[PDB]
Parts: sequence; C-alpha cells; structure tokens
Amino acid sequence: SCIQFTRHASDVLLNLNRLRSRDILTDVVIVVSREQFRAHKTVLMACSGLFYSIFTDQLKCNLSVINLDPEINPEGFCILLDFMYTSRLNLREGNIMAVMATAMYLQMEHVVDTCRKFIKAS
Amino acid sequence: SCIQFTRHASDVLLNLNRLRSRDILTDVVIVVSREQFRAHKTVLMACSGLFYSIFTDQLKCNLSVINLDPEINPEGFCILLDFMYTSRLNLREGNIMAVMATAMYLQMEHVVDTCRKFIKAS
Amino acid sequence: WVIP
Amino acid sequence: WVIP
Ligand SMILES: O=C1Cc2cc(Nc3cc(Cl)ncc3Cl)ccc2N1
Ligand SMILES: O=C1Cc2cc(Nc3cc(Cl)ncc3Cl)ccc2N1
Ligand SMILES: [Cl-]
Ligand SMILES: [Cl-]
Repeated sequence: SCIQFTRHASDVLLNLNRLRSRDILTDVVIVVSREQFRAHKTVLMACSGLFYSIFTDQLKCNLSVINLDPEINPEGFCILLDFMYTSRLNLREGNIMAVMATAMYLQMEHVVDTCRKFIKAS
Repeated sequence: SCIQFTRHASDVLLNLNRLRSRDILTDVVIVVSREQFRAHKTVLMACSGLFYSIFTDQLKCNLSVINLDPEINPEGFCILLDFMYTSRLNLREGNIMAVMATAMYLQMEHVVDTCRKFIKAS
Repeated sequence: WVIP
Repeated sequence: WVIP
C-alpha cells in the first residue's frame, strides 16, 4: 500500500551526476588509453555488466584504478559514462561504431540495442 | 541532440537497492537508537539535505558510523531509507507523524510535503 | 505522488 | 528511447 514519487529516481540520478561533476565521493579512476575518468563504483555497477562483475570480485572491489582494454576509445567511454549519470546518449554518425563497441565491452544491453537499430536504419 | 532511455534512472535505482539488500559496497552505518542501517553515502546525499551536509564536510565525509539524534524513531528512518532506494513511501496512519518528523530532520522536502497534505486531509 |  |  505504498505511494510513489514519480520524479524520485531521476532526481537521485541528477544529484549523483552533480556529485560526479564536483568530484565528490568518487572512489575509482577508469583509465582508457591516456585518458582518466573519475566515477562512483556503485553507479558504474548499476549501469554496466562489466563493472558489476569487476567490483563484486573480492580482490578488484578494493582497486582505486581500473585499466580498460587498449582497443577501447576514450570518446566512446566518455559518451557512455555521461549516459550512465544522465540517461542521455550523444549518439552521432561519427561516433556510433565506437559507442556500440564500447557498450558491448561494458555490457550495457539497452545502448547496444539502440546502436544496432540506428545502424540498421542507415 | 541526445536520445534518452526513459527507464534508465529507475533501473539504476533498482540496482543500487539490490546492492544495498546484498550489503555490496555499503560504506556507512546509520545508528538510530539501538538500530543500525547500512547504506551508500552517495545515495543518502542524493536524497537528503542532512546527509548531503554531513558527507560534504571534510571531517565527517570519512566517518564509517553516523549517530542520529536520539529523538529519531528507527521505524520512521527505515521507511525513509526504503523510499530513498525505491521511490516508494510506506505512509500509514500509525507512522505518518514519525515519518514527517524524520523527513523534516533528514531534509527530504517532497516527503515532508506529502505528509503535511495527508495530515491536512484527516 | 501516485498509486504505483 | 525518446527525443527528450
Ligand atoms: O546491460 C546491463 C546493465 C547491467 C547492470 C548490472 N548491475 C547489477 C545487476 C544486479 Cl542483478 N544487481 C545489482 C547490480 Cl549493480 C549487471 C548487469 C547488467 N547488464
Ligand atoms: O529535499 C532535499 C533532497 C536533497 C538532496 C541534496 N543533495 C544534493 C544536492 C545537490 Cl544541489 N547536489 C548534490 C546532492 Cl547529492 C541536497 C539537499 C536536499 N534537500
Ligand atoms: Cl544500457
Ligand atoms: Cl524527498
């Protein structure tokens, strides 16, 4: 018999993104080639099958630095990290291939699905 | 020119609640009288003006245990912690006064607003 | 607020 | 997915 506040989840995500922009309580650095991205492990786990696997591992859960596969494009990662914290995906003709490949590696099934649909249309 | 995934914020919150139920990456214990509640500092900050103030404080940001004011009812806190992680508020005739008082202390303005509306109706 |  |  609960009541529900419709905007609550969106408002929580907006505040987590504000914490990220101000580098508050970030507990991991994701290294993609020369580029570094600060984030919250819990947000990464909630969005990605790959980060979920990494941070539930008894040894990796304690690492402050995670290095991604050298094939991963920093721009594709940046677009996906922004999507994790906002629900908004900056999908463009010039980045769609790098975004789909990064989403497949990160195991973000809904992003992979929209990339496959957008590629099929063109 | 971004696209948006409607269910993303709700799905993120659902996964953060799953991490909470399994005690994964919880980094703080909230003590309310004899009762203890494990949570994620970032989720508490995103939902509460009080926890936002506590965990942005250069000294308190590093505490693993936070003791609430002895006037705070553990049941009222539990209902509010569940709301933070689910958007669902278990508001009942028998708990509304304890929920409103706890939401005022935690600075959760939308919960305070619905409690005032529900009390006014009765 | 809604009835979910 | 939608146009926000
Ligand atoms: O496409 C995706 C997105 C995703 C997220 C998570 N993260 C969780 C899943 C569960 Cl059941 N509990 C907790 C968490 Cl944080 C796992 C796999 C995938 N695949
Ligand atoms: O009723 C409320 C809910 C709430 C949440 C937060 N938390 C934040 C606010 C900002 Cl601007 N950036 C980041 C965070 Cl985590 C502060 C005050 C209140 N009052
Ligand atoms: Cl996804
Ligand atoms: Cl609220």
